Amino acid sequence: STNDNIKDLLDWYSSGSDTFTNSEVLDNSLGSMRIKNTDGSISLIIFPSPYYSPAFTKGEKVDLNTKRTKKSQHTSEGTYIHFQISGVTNTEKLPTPIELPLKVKVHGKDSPLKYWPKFDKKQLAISTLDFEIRAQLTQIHGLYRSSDKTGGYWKITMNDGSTYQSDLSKKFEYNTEKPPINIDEIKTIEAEIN
Repeated sequence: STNDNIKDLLDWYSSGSDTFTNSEVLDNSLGSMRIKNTDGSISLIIFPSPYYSPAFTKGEKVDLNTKRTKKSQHTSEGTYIHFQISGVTNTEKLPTPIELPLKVKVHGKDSPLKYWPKFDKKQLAISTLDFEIRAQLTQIHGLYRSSDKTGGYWKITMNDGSTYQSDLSKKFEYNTEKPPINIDEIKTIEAEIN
C-alpha cells in the first residue's frame, strides 16, 4: 500500500500535459498570463515563482508545454478557457531534434528507457522537464505505483557544472521554479528511484 501523497503524485504525473505552439500573448500581469491559442481557445496560466516571471508582452508568440490545474470551461461569451500552470517558452527551434541524455536507476540497478521522445525546442521550462522525466518514470518504471517506488530524485547537470534537481517524493516546487533552460546545454540527466 502507498500513502495519500504518493497517490496524488501518481494522479498528477500520469495525466498527460497540454501542448500548444505559436500561441499569442493577450495579457501579462503579475503571476499570470492570458494567451490565445491558434485553435481559438484561451489559456489562463499562473506563474507563482519570482524567479520565473515571463516578460512576454501582448502580441508576442509563445509555446505552451504545460499542465492543467482543473477542467477547461465553456463560457458565456462562448470562449473555451484552459487553466494551466507554468510551461511558457519562446518559439525557437533547434536545427534538428535532439535526444536528451536520461539515465535511470531503480534500486541502484540501471533501468532502460522506453518511448523517451526527442525535442526540437531550444528552451524548455524546468517544470516541463520535470513532468516529462516523471511521466517516463511512472509509465515505464513504476514510479508511485507501489510502496517500493516512492522516492529518489532527478538531477540535470549543465555544461558549466551547474545543477537542477527535484525530489521525487514531493510535487515539483512551482513556487521557486527557475527560468527555462537551453536544452542543448544539458550535459547529463540522471534519475534514481530509491
